[PDB]
Amino acid sequence: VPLDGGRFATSDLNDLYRRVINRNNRLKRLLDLAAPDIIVRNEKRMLQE
Amino acid sequence: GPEEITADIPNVGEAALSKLDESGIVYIGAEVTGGDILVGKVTPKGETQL
Repeated sequence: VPLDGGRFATSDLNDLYRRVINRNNRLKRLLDLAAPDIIVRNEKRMLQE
Repeated sequence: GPEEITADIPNVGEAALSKLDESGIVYIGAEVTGGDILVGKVTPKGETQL
């Protein structure tokens, strides 16, 4: 929801699923790029977190 | 926004102002009941909503 003035009074539910997906799309990107193991796997670390 | 007491008072007519003098403040011995207004308080609104 918008805040009077020009800001946002949002419940972090969004700011976590956004994270679940920012990281998620970046992960699929990192695989089309075919980056080395431990790096894209460190990405799956961030996916499970 | 710098607040002013009463000044601009919408959502009512002049019936409520029968006890809200030339200052928009309640009388010197009124019979306020139910849901009337004691003193007028003004506050600004918002960018995103206009």
